[PDB]
Amino acid sequence: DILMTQSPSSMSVSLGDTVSITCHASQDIISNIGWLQQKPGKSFAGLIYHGTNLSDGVPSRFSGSGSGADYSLTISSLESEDFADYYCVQYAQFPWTFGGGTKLEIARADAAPTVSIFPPSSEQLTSGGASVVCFLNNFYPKDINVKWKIDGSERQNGVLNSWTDQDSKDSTYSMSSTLTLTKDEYERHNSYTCEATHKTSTSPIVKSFNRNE
Amino acid sequence: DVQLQESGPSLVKPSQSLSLTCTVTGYSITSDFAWNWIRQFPGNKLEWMGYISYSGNTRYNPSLKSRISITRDTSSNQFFLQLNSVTPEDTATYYCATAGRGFPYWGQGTLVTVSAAKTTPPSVYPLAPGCGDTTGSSVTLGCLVKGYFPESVTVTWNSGSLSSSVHTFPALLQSDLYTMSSSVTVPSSTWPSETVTCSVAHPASSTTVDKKLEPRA
Repeated sequence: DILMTQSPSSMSVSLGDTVSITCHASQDIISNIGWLQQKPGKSFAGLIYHGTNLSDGVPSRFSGSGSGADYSLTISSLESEDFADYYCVQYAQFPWTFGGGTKLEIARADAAPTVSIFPPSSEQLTSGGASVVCFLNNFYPKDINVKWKIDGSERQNGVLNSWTDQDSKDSTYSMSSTLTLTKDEYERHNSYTCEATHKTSTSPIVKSFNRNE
Repeated sequence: DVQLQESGPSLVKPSQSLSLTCTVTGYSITSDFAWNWIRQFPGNKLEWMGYISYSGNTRYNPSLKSRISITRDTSSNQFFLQLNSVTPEDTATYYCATAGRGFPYWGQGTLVTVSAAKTTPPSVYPLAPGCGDTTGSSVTLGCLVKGYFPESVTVTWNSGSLSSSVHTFPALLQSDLYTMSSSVTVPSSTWPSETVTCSVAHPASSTTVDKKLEPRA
C-alpha cells in the first residue's frame, strides 16, 4: 500500500498569508490525488482532484500542482475558515490510502485567560456528586497550567482537564478544569480556589469561593 | 448534486458485526462513480475501507478483506457496510463518500463505538456564576454534562441563538463514562433577562433534555 507522506504535520501562519502543503507519494501515482478539507468536527469537502483541478464551489484562493511522486496544495490570502485540517488522498493503486493530515493555525499574540469558577449546582448535590468547575477562556498559547486548592492544600485527585482546539474566530483556546467530589466531602470544606498560570502572567489568576456562602 | 445520508446504530459490542447504510439522493448509484466507506480513527487517522462501483463491483482494503462486505440496493438506492468480528480497535467515525473525479460528495459521518459498556443517559447540570460576585459588563455561564455513554452529544445554547461566544469543550472519558461541559459568554441586558437554556441531545437514549440557567440562593 502506497505511503502518503504529508508535510508539514502542522503550521501557524498569519491571516492573508499563503501556505504550501506538499504530499509525497511512496511511488509514482499518475496524478490520481485528491485534496480534502475537514472543518472542525464536521465532515470533508474535496478541494482539488486529479491533482490540479478545482472542485465546484471551491474558491480561487485554493490551487494544487504536482507530478510523479510529488504534489502540493497552496492557499493564498488565507482566511479564518481556511484554518482547518487538510488531507491528501491517492486513488491510483489499491488500496487507496490517505495522508497523515496537516493542521493549520493562526499565529496570535499572547493572551491572559478569562477565568471563571463554578460551585456545584444544587441539583448535582441533591444527586450525590459535586463537581467544582473552572473555565479558562480566550488565551494564547495553548500551554496552560491550572491548579486547585481546598482550604489551601493543593489537590491533584479528581481533576479532569479539557482543551479545545483553536477558535478561528479569535485564534484563541480555552480549557475547562473539572474537580469532582462526593457531596459529603464537598460539605466538609470551606474554600475552593482555581489557579491559572500562563506564560502571559507573572503571578497566577486566582478565582475561588466559599461553600459557606 | 448528490446527498449521502449515513444511518446505522452507533454502539456495537466486540466480536459482533457492524452494519451501516448510506442513503444516496439526487444521483443513481448504478449510473456512475465508486461509492465508498472511509473510517477516521480518533486522532484523525483515515482508513479507506472499500467500495462498490456503479456496476456492483467491489474492491476492499486487504487489511479488512476477511471481514468486510459492501453491498447495495438499486430500488432504494443505498449501499451497505458490513464489518464482522469488530474489536475495540474498530471504533472510528464512519464516512461514506463518492469516488472518481476525486471525492466530491461526502456523508456527514457517523461515530461508531465498539464497547461492552452500557448506554447511560447523561445528567445535565446548569452552572450559574459564583455566589455573591455580581458582574458588570461581562457574565459567563456554563453547562455540565455527566455520566453518559457512548460518544455523541450536542450542547446548543437556547437553540443556536447564542452561537457566538460559546465554548464547548471536547469530552473526557473516565471509567466508561463521559463528562463534558460548555461555557457561554454574554453581556447582561441578556441574563438573567433572557431564558438562556442549555440544549443537549444524546441520541443513543433519546434524551433531548434542556436545563435553564437560574441564579443561585
